[PDB]
Amino acid sequence: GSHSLKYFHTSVSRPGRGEPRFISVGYVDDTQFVRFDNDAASPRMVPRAPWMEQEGSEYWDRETRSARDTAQIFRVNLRTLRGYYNQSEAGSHTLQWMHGCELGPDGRFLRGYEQFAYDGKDYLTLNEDLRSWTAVDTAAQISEQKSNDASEAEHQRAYLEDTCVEWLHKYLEKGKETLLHLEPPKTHVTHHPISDHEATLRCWALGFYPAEITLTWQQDQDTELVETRPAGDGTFQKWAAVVVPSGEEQRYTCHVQHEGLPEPVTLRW
Amino acid sequence: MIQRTPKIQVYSRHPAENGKSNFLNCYVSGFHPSDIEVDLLKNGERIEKVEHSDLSFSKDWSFYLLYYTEFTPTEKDEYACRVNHVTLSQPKIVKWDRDM
Amino acid sequence: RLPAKAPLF
Repeated sequence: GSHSLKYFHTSVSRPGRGEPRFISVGYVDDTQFVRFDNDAASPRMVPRAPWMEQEGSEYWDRETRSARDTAQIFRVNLRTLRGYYNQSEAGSHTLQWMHGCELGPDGRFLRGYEQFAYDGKDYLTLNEDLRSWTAVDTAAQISEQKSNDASEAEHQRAYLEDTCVEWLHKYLEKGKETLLHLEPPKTHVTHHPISDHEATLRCWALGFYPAEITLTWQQDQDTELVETRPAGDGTFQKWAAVVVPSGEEQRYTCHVQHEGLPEPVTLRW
Repeated sequence: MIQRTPKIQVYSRHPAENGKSNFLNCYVSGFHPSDIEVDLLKNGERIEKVEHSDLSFSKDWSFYLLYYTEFTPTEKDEYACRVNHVTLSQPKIVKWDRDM
Repeated sequence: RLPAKAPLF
């Protein structure tokens, strides 16, 4: 199937304390493999997946230099955007960066993205053609014009289409024993009577990888879904519940769709 | 400024069975700004050595974090998650329901 | 790998 290499950066200003906190996490599909956190004496990029621990010191030195450069840039940017919007330094503000590339089933480049946000709202967005930037606020257009002059879209497009793909393949090779392994969910249906008239049927899906899944209730009313949640060991969990009249429990089936299942699964209590 | 209130889920890594080893999880998601307080509770008292995942965020820019620790469920013991955020007027307690 | 730098705004 498809694969992706995604990074998420967060910088939060500390009004009177000098340097902002800067945290960067990297993902391959739904598996985290690296981390950079500037809340340290001598901050470095470290491995967060076991298949990354044979990586050499030249790799970690450069990622550390890139992470430190990025954090310095973000600190200046927090100072400039506070000026753009006429904000006081009494408050703490946030600057986030998400970018990634994804492959298709054929192993070749399918899509890349890159987006910036200030205090949780779209600040600067790389357009789907990877050729131009878009700003929503009037102040953000100041940054857009800086980046249009500097041909920033051309630098970012080169990273996404060539560099990100070449290193995503390298990670898939280094960790394929566990990254290319599909884990189908363990599914069962439970029953808890609310009253004499109605009972609850809850459809469980546990211990599956990747996170993408679909749970549907169907009758031969409204469904309550929960957000897919991490188990803590790299797999995910989810369930879907529906309230049904007592005595008609056998009429309702649960449908489960997941990439690890040879075919979709149907369940009855 | 955008502020988002946190979603909270309390649940076990494995299906709960009295006397068997397991992991207690508190998952906080959909909150903004990132600064948050999370504590796991056992009969109301705070568990000492709880670890948490590295900060990251969803497509809509809201942050999520997993807090976890080892524990042993029994019929009588109650576990909970204590979360405080700027969006909350007071810290929220979510009790652990082994059937959810 | 990480991009080398981020744009100055």
